[PDB]
Amino acid sequence: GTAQEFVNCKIQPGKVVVFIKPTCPYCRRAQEILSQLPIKQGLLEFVDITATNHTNEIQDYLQQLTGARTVPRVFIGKDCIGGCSDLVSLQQSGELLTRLKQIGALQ
Ligand SMILES: *SCCS(=O)(=O)O
Ligand SMILES: *SCCS(=O)(=O)O
Repeated sequence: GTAQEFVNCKIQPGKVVVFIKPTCPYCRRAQEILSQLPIKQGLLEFVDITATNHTNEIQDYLQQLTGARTVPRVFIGKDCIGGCSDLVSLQQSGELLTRLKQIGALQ
């Protein structure tokens, strides 16, 4: 369906969702950071925004929803973390782990 549906359907409280595209070094780094962690299977999802041939529309909606159109676009539940640098900052400070504990996402 619509870009809004594609995105909103995926974002869920308690779940880590990262919108990505192919050929995206920062997407791969975001994936590495999050895949290291003991997040429960099913509560981490990487979403290829190009797979339905509506890349631009999806980025347009991400821009509307979050203020930026770029991937990776990282969500912890409904919270938009932002991009890769944002995620790195949280990982390093320990805030990523604390947030995952609070929302019950660990295995
Ligand atoms: S909003 C979720 C739609 S679906 O994935 O069940 O098809
Ligand atoms: S994670 C994106 C690369 S960097 O800004 O953290 O150097």
